[PDB]
Amino acid sequence: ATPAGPPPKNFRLPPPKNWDEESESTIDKVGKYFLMTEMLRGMYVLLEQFFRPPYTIYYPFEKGPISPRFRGEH
Amino acid sequence: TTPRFWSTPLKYCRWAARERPALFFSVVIGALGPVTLATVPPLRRLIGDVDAAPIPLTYPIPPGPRKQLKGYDDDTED
Repeated sequence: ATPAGPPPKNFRLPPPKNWDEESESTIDKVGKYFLMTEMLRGMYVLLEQFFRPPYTIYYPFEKGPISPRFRGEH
Repeated sequence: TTPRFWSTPLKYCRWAARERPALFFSVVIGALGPVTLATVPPLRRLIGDVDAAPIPLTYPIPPGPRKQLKGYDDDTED
């Protein structure tokens, strides 16, 4: 696996943290669990996409961009 | 790792809240009912909050003998 020679400095992971070592408050951890917090953020991000200009062009009235080097029919 | 309740109840209640919240908080919410039944009624009557009288669901038949009423007899019909 790892490169030959001295092993990478701090390649060994720190020892695992216990349940009572995680430094998150119970009110925050339980709040995030029950309030579905991270997924409300994702819902919101879709909302601001909803109020952004669309990317769509109206083919064939509008055409996408092609270069001089474009290769079409002979 | 996981604490045992009977060895350390408080460390277990912290672990149960963080690691198994839906189960642990079911027991809190459910237990909160019998706590409500034992504390709210005494304090409500303490502060003069009076339980209302039951609403009538059958004709309330008066007790005692009939009142020996005179008036509205057959002669009064015409």
